[PDB]
Amino acid sequence: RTHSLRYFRLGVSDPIHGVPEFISVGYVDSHPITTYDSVTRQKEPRAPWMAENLAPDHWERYTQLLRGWQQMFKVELKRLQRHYNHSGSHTYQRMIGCELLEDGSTTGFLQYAYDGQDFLIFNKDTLSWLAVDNVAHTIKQAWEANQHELLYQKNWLEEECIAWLKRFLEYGKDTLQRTEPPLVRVNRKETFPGVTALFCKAHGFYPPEIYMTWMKNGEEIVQEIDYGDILPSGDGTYQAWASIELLYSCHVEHSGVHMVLQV
Amino acid sequence: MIQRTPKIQVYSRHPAENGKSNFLNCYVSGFHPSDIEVDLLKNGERIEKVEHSDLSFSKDWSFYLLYYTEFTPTEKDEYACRVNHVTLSQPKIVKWDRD
Amino acid sequence: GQNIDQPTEMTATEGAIVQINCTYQTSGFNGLFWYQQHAGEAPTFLSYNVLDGLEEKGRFSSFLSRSKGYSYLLLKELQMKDSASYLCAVKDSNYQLIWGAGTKLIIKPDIQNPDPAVYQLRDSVCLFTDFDSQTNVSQSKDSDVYITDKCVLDMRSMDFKSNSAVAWSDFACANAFNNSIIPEDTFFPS
Amino acid sequence: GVTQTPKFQVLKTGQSMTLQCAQDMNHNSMYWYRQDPGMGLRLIYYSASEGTTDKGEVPNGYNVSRLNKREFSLRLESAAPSQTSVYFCASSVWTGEGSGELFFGEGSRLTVLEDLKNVFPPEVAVFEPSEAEISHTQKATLVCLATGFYPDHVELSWWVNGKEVHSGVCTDPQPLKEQPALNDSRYALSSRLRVSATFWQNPRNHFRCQVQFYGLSENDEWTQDRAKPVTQIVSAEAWGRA
Repeated sequence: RTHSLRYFRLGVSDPIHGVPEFISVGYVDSHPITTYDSVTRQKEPRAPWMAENLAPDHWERYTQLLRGWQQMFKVELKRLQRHYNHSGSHTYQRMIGCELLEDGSTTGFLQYAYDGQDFLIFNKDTLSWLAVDNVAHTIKQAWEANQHELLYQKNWLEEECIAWLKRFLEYGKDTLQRTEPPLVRVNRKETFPGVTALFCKAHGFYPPEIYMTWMKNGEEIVQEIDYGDILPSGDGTYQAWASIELLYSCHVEHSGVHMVLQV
Repeated sequence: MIQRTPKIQVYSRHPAENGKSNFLNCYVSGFHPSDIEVDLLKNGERIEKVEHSDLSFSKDWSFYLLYYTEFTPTEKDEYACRVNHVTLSQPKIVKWDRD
Repeated sequence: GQNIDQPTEMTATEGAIVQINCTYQTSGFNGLFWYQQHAGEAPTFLSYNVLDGLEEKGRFSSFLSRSKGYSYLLLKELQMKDSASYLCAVKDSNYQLIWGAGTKLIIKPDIQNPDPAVYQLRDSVCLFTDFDSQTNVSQSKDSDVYITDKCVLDMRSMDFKSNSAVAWSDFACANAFNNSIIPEDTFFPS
Repeated sequence: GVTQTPKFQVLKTGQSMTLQCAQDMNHNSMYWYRQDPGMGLRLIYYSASEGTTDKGEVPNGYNVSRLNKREFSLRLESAAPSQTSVYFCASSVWTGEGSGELFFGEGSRLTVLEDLKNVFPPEVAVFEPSEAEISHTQKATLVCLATGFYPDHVELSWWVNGKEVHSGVCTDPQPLKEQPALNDSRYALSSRLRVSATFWQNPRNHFRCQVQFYGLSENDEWTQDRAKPVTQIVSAEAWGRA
């Protein structure tokens, strides 16, 4: 199955009474694994399989690094705000991570956003940064002048990140590698006079990745299909739906199992 | 700067049945910036025993959160999710459509 | 990580080439550094490698093989000024540096015209000088007899280099360097 | 880039000491290392940025203060002989997360002793070139000896007609032990200055071997009969001979 590891860094300038000036959170797939903020000033586990498998020196070491990265983010956001002639509260975001695909091939990404919009995107294949505007271009030139740092980031995304992900996947295998098949049903109802709505609803499934579609006489629909978001049910499982207006069948694919519900 | 108002979805953990214990969820997502206020309401009044996830990060730079409470739905009790964010002039009360 | 290994010492000839190896066994890899440290001085950055290949900076090149877990620092056209310790350091998974114990590099000068001799100097001291760089100077067995290691001096203007070892303390210049395999044709004045 | 003090220090066991380190490179991370023979640099304490510090591998007997972004001081609360070492302060642009190298201070040599009674300045003596060497090679080697000193805190330099020379000079990189079996052996250091027979034959030419010794400070207590073995210069000289 496809898995991913990613670490986010969020900086907010001039924050309100309760908003932290810096937050860092780690994820393995959709699961939070780590947290840090400018209020606690401590890196902490956010999954019991993280807490149990990483010794206290891991949290002590990363607490120090994150205190440093928080300071660096404060300065970077001051510099960015000066480049744009911005005042007031602005945000800076970083996302680094990797994916280990089902076929054994990998992906890696390192991106920055300013005020929640794409700002700088690293291309680990040409060792270059893609800049959205002249301000991002100024930063891009400085980063691109440091060849060793580009090579280090490529090595991190391609080797270290994947090794961390495989380690974490083993720690939380009972959660991340389990499968809870969906409970699926088709509901029929006359809505507006002469308009019959068909809802194919799924719930209780894990992983959240599901494929749902409506077919007509075995062939794909050309009519409008409405899709529900894949939502957390709060118990570790997910729910989703697909609807059409009316031989119809709902097709559901989840973790290598296909299901058909003929109306 | 582009600000994004929260998407607010109110739904039960399991398919709802009056008289049967369940969980009421309020998923608040796709918002930017991060400061947000979320409350769950029973007949317009704030529920005290409410669980919530930590602020979470999407790859599109927006944020998301899940608020939930154990509840037993009935034909008379009306539930809602009340959310405040910088994009809203007033808090938005989003009613549960009763599944 | 856990271990970084590099040789304690290496000796090579002036004008030749030397390769200093560094092997590492770590829990993660985020780069390998080489530092030069002249005797009694601070270490100074020489090179960094994190992906496979060889990078060159003047007469110095640094190689890395991530799969074999090793690096080498290669110095070409060796000069006397290259006599120093070379330190290998690896950054582990938690971005912490693990330091090798260092390699002391000794350069044997090219002695154009050897004239091995043991002289006596007055304020007494015994001076073994002008011998070829293949000669090794051993320490003394006697308690109150002191023998220094070989020293290379360079008379810049005259483009001349010479090896020497000083001995001091009954004591005679004739038997001062007896515990060492000295050239058979060493000039002993009277 | 990195300014470290002091270059040398003698301490008595139980004495307190503060090592200073400052950098004006706007670096974030600062480190204190100790360097001991036969082992790699060992981290004592470090500071990932302004506002935080943490233990390295060998923190016992030390503490640190990250006073501001520029300064990181290392303190020995109660000096112990085992803390006899070479101390290096270092800094990096960002945290350990990255490819950035370290910038090192010049190093601080600390010697911790139970008592200051074995501290001695060197006796310096110049040995004039052998007549045999002048007739055999047409070269003249002057030999200098700094002997009986303790601790090994010396810098030897040659001075010809009041000016310092580097050409034709070789000084032993490490002093040898005068009593190899004793734990507090005193030291000896030799150096050679080789000149042309004509330079040595000129009586106007003056050769001076200078040895700077780093010993006790003005504050240190001294009640012994012999002169206080303070930081001092000891020299021996020779004039050219026909």
